[PDB]
Amino acid sequence: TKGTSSFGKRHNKTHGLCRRCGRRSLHNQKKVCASCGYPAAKTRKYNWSEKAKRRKVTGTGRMRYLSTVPRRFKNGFRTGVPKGARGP
Amino acid sequence: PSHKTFRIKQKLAKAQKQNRPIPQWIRLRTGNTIRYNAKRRHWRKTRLGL
Amino acid sequence: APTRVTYRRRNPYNTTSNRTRVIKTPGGQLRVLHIKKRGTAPKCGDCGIKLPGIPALRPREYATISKPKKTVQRAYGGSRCGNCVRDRIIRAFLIEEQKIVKKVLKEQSQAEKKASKK
RNA sequence: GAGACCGAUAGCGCACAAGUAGAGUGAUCGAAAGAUGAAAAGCACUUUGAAAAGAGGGUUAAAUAGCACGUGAAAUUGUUG
RNA sequence: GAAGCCAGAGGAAACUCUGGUGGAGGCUCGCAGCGGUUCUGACGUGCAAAUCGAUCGUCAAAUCUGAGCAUGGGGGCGAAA
RNA sequence: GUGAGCCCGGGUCGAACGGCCUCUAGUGCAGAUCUUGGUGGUAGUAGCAAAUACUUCAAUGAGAACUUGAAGGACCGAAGUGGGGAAAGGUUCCAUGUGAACAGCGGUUGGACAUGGGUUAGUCGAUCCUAAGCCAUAGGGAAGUUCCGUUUCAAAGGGGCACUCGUGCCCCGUGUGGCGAAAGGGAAGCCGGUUAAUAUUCCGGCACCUGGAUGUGGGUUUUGCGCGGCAACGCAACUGAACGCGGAGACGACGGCGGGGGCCCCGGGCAGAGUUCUCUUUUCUUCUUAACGGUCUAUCACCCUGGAAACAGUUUGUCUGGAGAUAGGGUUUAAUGGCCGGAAGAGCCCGACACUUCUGUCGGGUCCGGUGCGCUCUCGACGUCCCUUGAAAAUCCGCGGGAGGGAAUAAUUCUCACGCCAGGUCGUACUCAUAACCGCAGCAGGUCCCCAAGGUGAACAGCCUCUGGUUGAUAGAACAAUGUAGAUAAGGGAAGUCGGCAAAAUAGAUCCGUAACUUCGGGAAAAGGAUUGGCUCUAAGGGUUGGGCACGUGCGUGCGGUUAACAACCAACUUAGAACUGGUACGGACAGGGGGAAUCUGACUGUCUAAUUAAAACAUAGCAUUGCG
RNA sequence: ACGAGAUUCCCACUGUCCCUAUCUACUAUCUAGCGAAACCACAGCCAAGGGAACGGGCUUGGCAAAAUCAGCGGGGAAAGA
RNA sequence: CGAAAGGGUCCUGUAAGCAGUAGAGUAGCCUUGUUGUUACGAUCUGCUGAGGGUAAGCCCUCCUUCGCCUAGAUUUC
RNA sequence: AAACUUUCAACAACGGAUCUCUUGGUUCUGGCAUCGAUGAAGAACGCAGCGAAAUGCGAUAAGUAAUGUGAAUUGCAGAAUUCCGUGAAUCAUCGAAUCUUUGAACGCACAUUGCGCCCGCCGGUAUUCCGGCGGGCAUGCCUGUUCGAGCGUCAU
Ligand SMILES: [Zn+2]
Ligand SMILES: [Zn+2]
Repeated sequence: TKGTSSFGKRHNKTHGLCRRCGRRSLHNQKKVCASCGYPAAKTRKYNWSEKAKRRKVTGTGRMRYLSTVPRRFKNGFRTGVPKGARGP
Repeated sequence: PSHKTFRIKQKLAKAQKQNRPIPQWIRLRTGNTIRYNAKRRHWRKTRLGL
Repeated sequence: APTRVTYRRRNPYNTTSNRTRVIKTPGGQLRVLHIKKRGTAPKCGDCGIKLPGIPALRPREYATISKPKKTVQRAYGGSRCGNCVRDRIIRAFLIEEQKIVKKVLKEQSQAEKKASKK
């Protein structure tokens, strides 16, 4: 009875949702995320999984601040306004 | 269950608002390639995974 | 007439906090009524007997009733029983009397020793 | 910026809402899928059907291009000889 | 139907006999539950990657069971297969 | 052209391509149980056969076995095919509409598809507490990711007072923070009505808890912080800091006994319904009363008098008493008991009018008893078992103490009554399974609980029924072989077969009777026998109430008596005996040991190879040895 | 004592057998609807011979007539063989 | 020819209902027992080899009733 | 003779090969140096008149300001633009801003939209009650300030 009949007893949850990475990988008893390694300060990553690194690497999300840095570098991190511009 | 946390209920609310077919005006746009909702969910078919 | 009932709360298990009794309503319907646990009589701190005159309530219900209902008008009233209070009084009196007697005997022995030394 | 490279089973897993859909408790695993036409001009109107559709009649240079859509092989199938 | 208890008959007494009372036990028949003995059983690309029927063991406890928690592969856990 | 191939015609088609010489390569396929994709024969075949079952009319519609209404017939049978939850799911819930796809047949139907709607709280949970346990801090390890550590080898902080040498002084000791339970602990809400879909959440009525402020009445005080009772203790109040003591929270399993609620059962009455060939003053249905309060009572226990052998009281169960019993009189823990408020105005039942709808309106009732080895929950007093003795914390209260604070300019710092103010956040739909969870599925598997009617019967056995649900699992016809499942068979009776495998036989209850062996407990229901229906009777086994004078005046005495061994009223189930009577059957279905003589083997109860082995295997109590101060 | 442990025997009992027969439900069957898979070099009547002890195809004979349905378990196929 | 019916032949075993100086006994009312009487009461007796079934693979019936009829479609040296 | 089976042909099916195409890969070369407590990368939840996704954005939410250009956007709806202009646009540029809940993540926690503390402001009858809003409160370390402790060394 190790198959179909035993499968009817599966109604608990080993993992809940992790607050840091959003996956269903937060071990509910150890309180440690199996994916991102929360609540350790560093994010879990290993060199034996290039695929796992590329799934979460920089550029796979939104880049809310980092995507604007090359333009500011190109204009030299200047401040102020164009001359004669309307405003205060 | 009836007992649920706020975070779980918020995720279920988002899934309910996502569960719809595409508007019919989408198919009439110029150069449209969207024919249906390819990520449509049903409660019997695919689990949310919460 | 439907005679079978249901729990009116979301706990479905027959635990010690899930006590019910059956009532018949003015609408003619059988129903449960969730009830609290029974109060426990306060007990004497010396012998452990139930203290007469004191109600048996759950602990926070004593904060809602007045002082004369929670006590007996006597020393140690509502904490110790009358027999134990009487035993305390007699024991205290007799032990203090014996202390005075022993002090007198010790003073007499000290005086006799001083007279023998002198 | 280029190539004596690959040309949708190739070339990156991904030319497409692809690290997506989907699977796994989890670590992880991980696809398939491009092409009407120059232009929607994507079939008015009539007719038969409950409808899907069919037949007339149309559009088009071509429907032997009908949103199953360029071309349209073979296995395999139907009709006719 | 174990200790304990009541009455009657004996016995110098200790004890003996008789009739009741009582309600012990990893006691017993047996329902649910738990388990899984047998059958030229059903099924054998099944209802099912172990299910179905009859029969059977156990059934007041070394009984059954939920949730929370602990033990992690050079390991654990093991009434030891 | 020997050939690999090359060239041309015809048809289709729509945008690029070829010859020659050199250069270059991811350059030539039938195989690799080759890779990916596509497609055959098998084949309109195997099959769509567990869970008893469907039928008639009408409507809808293009179309109806599997849509709906009505009419019938059935099933679940209260350990349900019922009414609700926990986990899990997440909108599956409700209304309206619907082509295809899906619902292994159909489909007008659907948990499908489309558009919308739906989840209302100071009182239910979460939130708070701590449990097993987990994680910070001090500090120590580790090259390091980090490991240990949770009271430590930590300067880890609270309170009070002060007009002076004004810029201080005094008191105290216990440590250390957090997370961790929608079943443990815990402040408080009930009834009626209402929606398509929510309701202890809305509406109406009636309440409660916690916290705060400040009044009025009442209380206390010129004997300053109440009075009464011998006492147990009572009463609406009736001061109480530090520091302490105690109680509650707060606790196992099992057995019988007693009380209470609810359910079940019996009788009468009003009203309604059914039956009515005959019978049936009939059979069935409604007849209810919440939280919150007031009041009168309810086992244990405790107090007073008094002093018991001729010992007494007393439980089903043998405990209690000069450490004070019995008796008599009291005090108190304990209500889901009686009466009253709530509250009849509600709910329910019946009737008479009105009514296009909107809408209703008005009458009559809702009463009185009884019973119990019944079922269920709850409470109480007992008892048994342990080399087992069966949580903690938050939180609340009482007391000891007597610091302060207190009156006649009246005072009040009164746990009494009434009054005033406030109560955030999140969950709340639905399923909980032969279709809402897991098993690739709408899978005969698996998955934690609560409520639980009538008859038979020992019985939540089997069988039949009420409430409430279903009538869903492709259908129609025929009745060959061989099957699967259920049965019977003359005569013989294990001749069958490796083997009595399988089937048959036995089976409930009352009574008679019961061997060897034995660890004296058992064996034992050993074995072997007699009986059991129906009807009409008889007998036995119970409860409650109630005694004569003389005075005072319904109680007090002083007497007198134990044939009340008597009357009146009330009540239920067992047991035994007898006659009569039908018979092929009488535990008439159902349910339900075959028995015996021996041998081997393991002491027994127990446990394991989930999915081929349940056993002489393992464990067990007992016994023996070794190490350790 | 206890045992779903292994063995021999006796009584009772019977379709185990002599020796088979009969009945019921569901299938199988036929119809409407729906509709797979395994497997498949090519195919399927035999006899004798075919040195390597093997023939289905070769040699020599027997023979041999469309298209089919229910069954069957010799052969070929068929055992996650 | 079909559907009924009637008669036969078979199968079971004496219908429903009514009645009875049959009935073990019990309880009332009075003549207090003289079938005393009335009531109830398994059963028994009579009406009653009665009632029920009978071809579905039984038999007979111009002469006991009612209905049906010389088709429709397909094919053929 | 038909049917059936098989062979050959035409047309029609089935299926998606072939050919041509390519806003994509792959490899080489050249240039450049720029993430984060001034809160990054990543995650979640939201935002359009009519969007589920992709894309863009953050309650100022398919965006605001500024500069430039100079008449669109477009699937529908609705409005334009004084066109001789502080001006369309899903435009480009981009120096000013906004930037929800989080996350190294920082009051304590978080399986809870749980529980606090400090200081202001506003409103509701309000010296006390209730509510809302704003600004703050992590750790290690450095420099400095200030308040301290110890017969540790001294002076007096
Ligand atoms: Zn994570
Ligand atoms: Zn005491």
